[PDB]
Amino acid sequence: MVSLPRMVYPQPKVLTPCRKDVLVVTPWLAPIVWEGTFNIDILNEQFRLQNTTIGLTVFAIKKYVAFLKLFLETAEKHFMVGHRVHYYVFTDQPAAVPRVTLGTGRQLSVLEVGRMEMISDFCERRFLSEVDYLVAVDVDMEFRDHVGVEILTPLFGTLHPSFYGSSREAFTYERRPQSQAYIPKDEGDFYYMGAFFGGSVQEVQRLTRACHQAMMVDQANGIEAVWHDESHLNKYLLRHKPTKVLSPEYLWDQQLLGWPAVLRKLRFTAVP
Amino acid sequence: MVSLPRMVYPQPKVLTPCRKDVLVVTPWLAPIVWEGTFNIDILNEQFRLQNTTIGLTVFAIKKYVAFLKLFLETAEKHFMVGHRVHYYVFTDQPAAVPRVTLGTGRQLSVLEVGRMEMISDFCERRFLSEVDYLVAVDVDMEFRDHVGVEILTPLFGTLHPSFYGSSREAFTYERRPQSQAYIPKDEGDFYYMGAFFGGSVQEVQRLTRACHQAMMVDQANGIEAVWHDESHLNKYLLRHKPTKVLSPEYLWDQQLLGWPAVLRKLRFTAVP
Repeated sequence: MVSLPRMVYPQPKVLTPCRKDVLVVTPWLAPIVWEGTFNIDILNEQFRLQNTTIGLTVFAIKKYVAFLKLFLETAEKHFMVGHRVHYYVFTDQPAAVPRVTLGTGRQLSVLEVGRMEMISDFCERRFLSEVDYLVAVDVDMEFRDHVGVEILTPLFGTLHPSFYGSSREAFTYERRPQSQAYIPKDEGDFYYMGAFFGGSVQEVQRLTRACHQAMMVDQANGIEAVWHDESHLNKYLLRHKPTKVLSPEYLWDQQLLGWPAVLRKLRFTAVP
Repeated sequence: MVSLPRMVYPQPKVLTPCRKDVLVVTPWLAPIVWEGTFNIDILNEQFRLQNTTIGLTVFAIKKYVAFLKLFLETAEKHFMVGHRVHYYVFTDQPAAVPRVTLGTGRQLSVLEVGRMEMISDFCERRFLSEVDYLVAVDVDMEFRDHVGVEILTPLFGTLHPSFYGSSREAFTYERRPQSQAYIPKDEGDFYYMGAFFGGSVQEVQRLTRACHQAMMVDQANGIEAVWHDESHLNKYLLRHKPTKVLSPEYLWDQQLLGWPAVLRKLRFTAVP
């Protein structure tokens, strides 16, 4: 709504593509986010002028509480820096949550538990009032480079690092027709990983509510989808196309997959 | 909101870009629409499921009423075919509007006049109720190929065919600091043409209301911007970035500019 200020930056040239090596837009005209496709300064302005608050939801259960210190400390270094961030840590051990020092405008809530349910059901009203966007990630990860407002959009998925070069026949979708998550062999755009997705609060409540109900249906029929909540996420994102797709720069494992030349940055990676 | 049906189409491959010759995304992550970037079948489904109505506004004044027959007849062949379309023809000669036969779900209103004002002021309430998107074009044009729902977005501009290969210093922006349309030599992404823009009703009313007020201010100071309403449009789109940019496939003149290889389709062109 509100007008951008004067800014100086390099002229985008229509006859010089920045990336020639990768697909940067999906067939339904959603950006695929790769280094070199965005000007972070333009994007930071747009989102700052809107006073954007980003929620990051993370689950730290049993032994996984050991990963929170490095998770949060690297998040403070690299995640949405300059913007308002609210961390929601779902844990069974509230007293084992490390004391991490947070930048200004950043806050942390510890929520005790006894996942798709948790985001959609219990914390329905709360998320609606406190944040503009919600991002859900796994805790056994660390930020290594910039992850910012370029990712933000009504609904996004992230390309699974094992499958970005594969044919759809190789994707590990649910292949049993009796599951709600069933996808035939001739369907599918991408294989999305369940460890990094988000969007606006409304699109995430919708997504998690849909996956939760479909998992309940599978449960009544005594069937469990091959990759659990990831299988249902892939089904949802097939039928409701994400408005941005994150490249595997946003979800990598260097130990297992090295560092191919297509990745100019490794932003968010598995912990040894 | 509503779910897409099963569809069969070629798998988008992340490591095979479709266009390597042109920029297909802006630095603020808006698609630039070129042939080969979109799957029209996916897009037609998304927009049909929403029951989308598109308004096309056109001004046919004095001698320009001579262009309406070819304009409307080629529009019936190529513009948003399969979707609900409402033409609004603003004219000083209602009786000279040709009788053109329209496809099902398509309608035409003739509105008498004595442009940025007309779209923003008089027809404020009307457009809000009747259509989801509004597109404004010049009448001295004809459709030669597909122009469809790929263009639709909250706010779009179109690249001026004379300037898509130019540096920003060459753009014919308003350069006098006394004009509201003033853009310094080191600012500017693109030169947008005033003959083809649109978006959702709300974003267009906003845009035309802003340009109208800025033109009134220039008028009080006895200044008229070098390219009139186009100068102000460029200023608005500098400060409020469009969410899609149309390539010069959507606005060409073959007589003046030929047919370079970058253009795989000429969709909407000047009349000899």
